[PDB]
Amino acid sequence: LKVRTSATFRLPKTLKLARAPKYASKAVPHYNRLDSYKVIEQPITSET
RNA sequence: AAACUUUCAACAACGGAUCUCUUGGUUCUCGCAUCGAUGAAGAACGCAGCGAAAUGCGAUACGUAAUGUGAAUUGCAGAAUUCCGUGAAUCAUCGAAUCUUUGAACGCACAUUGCGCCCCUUGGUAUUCCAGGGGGCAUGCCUGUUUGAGCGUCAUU
Repeated sequence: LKVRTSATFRLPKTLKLARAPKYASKAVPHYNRLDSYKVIEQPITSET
């Protein structure tokens, strides 16, 4: 038998594997949703 | 005698009845079987040369691609080469795409446009800090994979 200095039993640590999907989630990455031309819309030309 | 009051007619008012009209309603009959985690129904906010609503659409925003028809659209402006043609159109069809923030709504929260973690990549003299872009992290259950727990228990050292 093992020696257990603590009377509390904890969940053992087990191996966790990274995902290895057999097909891509979307197969086409989306382009930049905020490029320079979308960030700046138009200058403001009021007198102030 | 006037004014005034009342009754009738004409013309003019007030009001919207009547008649006629109808792209609506109602009832009966016939045929068909197709919503959603491949993100539905619903909600919010946006999108047009000039638009508030309705209708349509999603930063590709009154639309993109494709197919058909074969010359419009129309309130104005504009564009004209689009006219014996891969080609006009607020046209029809529709099998390819886009599809903001949400919503059964799924990283955690939500009277907050609040707060984390992981992978790839870029910049800031950076595996650790900060920032940009792309891709991810809900719950119950089933089959399988892998890593384990218990003198529950077998055999052998």
